[PDB]
Amino acid sequence: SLILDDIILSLTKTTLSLLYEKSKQYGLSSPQLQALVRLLCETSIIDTVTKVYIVENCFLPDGYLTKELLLEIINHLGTPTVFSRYRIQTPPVLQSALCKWLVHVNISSSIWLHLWQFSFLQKWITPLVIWQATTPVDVKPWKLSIIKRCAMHPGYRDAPGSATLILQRFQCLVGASSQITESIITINCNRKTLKSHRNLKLDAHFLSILKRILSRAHPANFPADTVQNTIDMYLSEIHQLGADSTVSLWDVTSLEQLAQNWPQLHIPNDVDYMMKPRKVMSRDSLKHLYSSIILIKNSRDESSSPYEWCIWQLKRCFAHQIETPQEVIPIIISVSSMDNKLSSRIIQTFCNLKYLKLDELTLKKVCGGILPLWKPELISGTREFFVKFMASIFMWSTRDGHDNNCTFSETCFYVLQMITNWVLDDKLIALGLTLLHDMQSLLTLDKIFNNATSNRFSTMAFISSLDILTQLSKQTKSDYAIQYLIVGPDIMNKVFSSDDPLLLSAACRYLVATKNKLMQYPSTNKFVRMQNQYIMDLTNYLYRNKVLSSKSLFGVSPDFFKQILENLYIPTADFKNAKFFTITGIPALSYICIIILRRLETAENTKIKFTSGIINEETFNNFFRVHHDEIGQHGWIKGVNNIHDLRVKILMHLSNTANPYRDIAAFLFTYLKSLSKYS
Amino acid sequence: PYTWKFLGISKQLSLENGIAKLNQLLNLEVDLDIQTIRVPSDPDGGTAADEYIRYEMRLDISNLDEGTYSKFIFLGNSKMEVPMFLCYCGTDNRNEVVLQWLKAEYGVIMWPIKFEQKTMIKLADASIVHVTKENIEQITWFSSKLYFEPETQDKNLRQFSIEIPRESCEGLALGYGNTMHPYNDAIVPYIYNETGMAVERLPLTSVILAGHTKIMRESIVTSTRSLRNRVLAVVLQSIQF
Amino acid sequence: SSEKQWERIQQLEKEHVEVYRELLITLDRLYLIRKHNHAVILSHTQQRLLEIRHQLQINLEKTALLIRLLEKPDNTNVLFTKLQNLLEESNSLDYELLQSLGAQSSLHKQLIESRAERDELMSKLIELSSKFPKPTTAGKQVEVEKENETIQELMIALQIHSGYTNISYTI
Amino acid sequence: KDVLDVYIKNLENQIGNKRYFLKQAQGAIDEITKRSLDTEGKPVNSEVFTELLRKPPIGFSLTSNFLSLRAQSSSEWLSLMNDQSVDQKAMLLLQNNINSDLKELLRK
Amino acid sequence: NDITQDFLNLISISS
DNA sequence: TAAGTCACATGGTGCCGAGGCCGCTCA
DNA sequence: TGAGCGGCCTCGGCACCATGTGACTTA
Repeated sequence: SLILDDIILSLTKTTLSLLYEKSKQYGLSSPQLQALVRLLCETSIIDTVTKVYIVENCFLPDGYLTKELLLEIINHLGTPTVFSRYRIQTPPVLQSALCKWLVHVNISSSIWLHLWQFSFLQKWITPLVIWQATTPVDVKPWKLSIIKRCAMHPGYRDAPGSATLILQRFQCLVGASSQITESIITINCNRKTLKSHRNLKLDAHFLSILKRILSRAHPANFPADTVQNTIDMYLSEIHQLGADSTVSLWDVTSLEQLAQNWPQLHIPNDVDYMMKPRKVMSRDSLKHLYSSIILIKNSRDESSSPYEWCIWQLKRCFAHQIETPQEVIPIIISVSSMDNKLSSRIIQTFCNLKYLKLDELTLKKVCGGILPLWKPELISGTREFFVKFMASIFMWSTRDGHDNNCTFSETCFYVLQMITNWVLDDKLIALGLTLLHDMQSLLTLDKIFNNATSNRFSTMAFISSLDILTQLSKQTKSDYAIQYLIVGPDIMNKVFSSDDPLLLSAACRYLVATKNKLMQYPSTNKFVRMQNQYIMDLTNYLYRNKVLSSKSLFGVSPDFFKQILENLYIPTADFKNAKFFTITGIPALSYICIIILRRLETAENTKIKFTSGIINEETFNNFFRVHHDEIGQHGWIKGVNNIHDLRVKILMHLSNTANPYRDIAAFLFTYLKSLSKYS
Repeated sequence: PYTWKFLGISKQLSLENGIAKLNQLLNLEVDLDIQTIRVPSDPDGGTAADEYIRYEMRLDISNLDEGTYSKFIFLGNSKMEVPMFLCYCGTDNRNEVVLQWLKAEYGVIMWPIKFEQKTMIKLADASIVHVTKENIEQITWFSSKLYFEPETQDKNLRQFSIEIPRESCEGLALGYGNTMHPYNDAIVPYIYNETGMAVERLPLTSVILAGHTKIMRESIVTSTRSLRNRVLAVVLQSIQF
Repeated sequence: SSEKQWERIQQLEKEHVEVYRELLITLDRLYLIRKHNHAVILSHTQQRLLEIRHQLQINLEKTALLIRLLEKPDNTNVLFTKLQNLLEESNSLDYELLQSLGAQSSLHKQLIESRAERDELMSKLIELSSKFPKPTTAGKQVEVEKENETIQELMIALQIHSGYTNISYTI
Repeated sequence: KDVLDVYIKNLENQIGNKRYFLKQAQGAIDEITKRSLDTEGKPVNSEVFTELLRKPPIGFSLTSNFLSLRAQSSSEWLSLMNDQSVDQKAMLLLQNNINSDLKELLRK
Repeated sequence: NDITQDFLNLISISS
């Protein structure tokens, strides 16, 4: 702000406090920082404790540090010598604190290295010369000679450990400049002083102050999270130190460079370095785009270097050759999620039983990274191959005897996402829909998806398939066949019999969508009466309580359904044949209706609570019998006098925007003339 | 005390051409040696496709220690899924320059090699069978020492070793019978029968042959100046997919 | 020791439901074979209805003695509290499933549009890269570059060590 | 804990009874398989399967096991799906950044 | 199609 | 001249007391 | 926020086997 440099020009007690508070509120600009350090260094009337308090509490940059600020600072870090006596000596504690503040925030590398020979600066120059050395060509034997000469020099304190840290960084960086580990051996072998040097503190209170100031500073220029990440990685680089006419692709540093020398660009065969992963532009600044640049410079074919690299590093992951099979798997996924030829090659060479046996976790990850984006090149033969692959993985999962193994279901969810991507395009939609029907056939087999050994993975895959069917049925512009929206009766009645409320909601959603599509179709076809059978069976099982009077329920005649009720003892025989065949009698929706009833009691602040833990006609009648005079006046849900009205009031609460059970309420409100007015 | 670091190679690279570029880059002539060895000469170890190609690259300047004697050994067979690995001793900084040149010239994918427990047992089996100029194989018996570093809770058992003397090892081998893999067939089953320890399951960090070599999980260090053909072959079958 | 009781009754109920399911399957196939002579080659459309009648018998029994225990709240038996614990952990996670599924489906749509954009970009850049033309003493040059490096480094050393008050990036 | 022990005894009694019924059923079906020399399966009559369709503490065990491992499987499905989803967010952030980079490279 | 559907029916029988 | 025995001098693994910083840690 | 115990851990001194090479002898 203008208050800061106004105080600065005034200084050319109250001004100090104003400068402190305006720095704590705004922070100085780079010319303001230049003027402040120029005023602070040149004069000596200001107290030294106030000088270090300023450099530790007042210098707060707002944006980029310009080169002129560094050049002005470097002018003040010098010492009086035999060729310069007119300038006064800057206090060494002020120089050390300024270098520490620099830690807090090819020529310049030599500038900082020649300042490293100062004894009092060595405790803070070392992170700067570590962070300056980012490339192998930066180091040189003259730098090594100077570092060793000053390290083994007597009269110093921090030189051995810190210079050993510098040499360790150089050894970790270049792998050249003939061996210098024996030079490290010549320097101290205590592993204690450089152990304390390798972790450095930056006064995290001041870091938080600068964090809040910089967050108050420019939008989309230094956000807080990236600043914290950059500071953390700069500290971790210190921490983990224990262990010409044509232009190469490495030396390209900016997007401007690629333009004028694209026909003069030489792509190197250094695939491992450029595929395996900073304010300075260097070779690693543009490492993201290298994989695409190779496939642009060399025309796409199944012989290019990134394709071979992905294939080899995936075979290494499958063969348990790599120590960490989670550092290159995201790289392979990011490269091969696009670029259809590589993904199709990976699918052809890896999606089978043989590589499933080797490692199913990495196969599951590559199926999550490749399958949802794949679009086939040859339509014929894809369906048979995918049926073979899904059958192989299903036998592999089911021979184990453990129903917890969810790899088949997870890969099924992935291939339903592939079917989503396929049916988003109007072409090859029949292949995707037939593959969806095959997946529905595999998901509903009673080896993983049972009524005793549950598997919510299979239910998630099934409701994903039903969601994709509902989203497919809303597309009028695509002239798909009518037979590809039914899944047969044998799946629908089975999943109606299943006790999963989300799955029943998805089934009701599928019925609602397919009827709204089938309304324009003729009223008497092979599948219209099939949908009519579906909705009449589901409505009879859900609301009507007329199962025994029907011809059949889910393909089963009600005589067997009654004979199961025979020899099935119930403690009270008031209403046995209609007690538990309703919305409150469904195994997945029994206690849900009780939760909804309790929430309705809580919302209306009713003094009466439904003490019985089951909603049926007998319990409803007994509940009105025990508290008749209280029910008659006030203290319960309004507008309800019978069990049917209670079910309607429950259905109102299930239609609210708070539950994942919208579709059952809409199904009952749609195909019931009594409930058609509640839509 | 020459530690050999092992790196696999994704391609069968031919070294008799293009090595003049390396000589020009390093400003020194290297002594590349070509050999065609047939390691599994035993009938039970295979009788066909046994030929390997052994390259011995050597940055020859002077011979006083490994500071000027960082050798490179390459082995290769074209009839394998992975066709080539290298191993290099010494600690010279020119070795990583050689590796960078090898990558940037041949376009190969290179990864470090880690040995499993059975791989280490097979390497200890391979490092005693010595080939003689009379074209015979000799088993030189060394007093082995299996050395473990288990990780247990509260650091209950930090480490434990199993020292096996030379005459006891040859007695176990003669008790089992005429075999050419003594450790995997006689020593390890005897240890399992006696102490109940399956050393192919336990975390095995090194097996030490006294006076000859001591192989580790990531490196092989040998008193002998070179590495014999059986060890190179067993490393080559180790990295197969 | 109560946790041991709950673990024990857990594997007992797992084996109980397993043996009852396979017992029902074996009983129904035994009825099929005993009514026939050797008819065991029944189609998928009949095995599925066998699975359907198994499933409805299972959930009908579950609801049937769900009627028996939850009709009168005793609030003293620990099996009762087991039922409320099981129900309250069953119905808790229902909304988050559909929320995560919808969010990841929107993510998949983002993948689809990003892939389409990158396919277009690669197509355009392959078309442009085929239109560019093909790609096409130094003894004193390296010496004068070495001289430049030595002179500039000596200049840096003389500017720093002499205390000269104007350090600048001199090319 | 006595009620838990006697209910454990009751359920293992029921388990043993069901194992007996399995053993007798499989012995009968194996005897009928032995007495039937026809290896090829006879086609099943629909009327016989129709007559089968007209004819017929267990459910507490069923609902307890079902709800318990159902909740466990849903919880672990959240864990794996959330890890996959945050991986997708990171990959999409990187992909959008490099998409903008390729768009700028195309323009230049 | 028909062979694939029969193969799925074989899976269902084998389940 | 190839192979063997020898003491010799250095390499090296294991061990442990001293002491220091760290690592939470709790009031 | 401030003292504070405990695992870590490295220094280094000691203890012992392990080891490579020259000197010397044998064939």
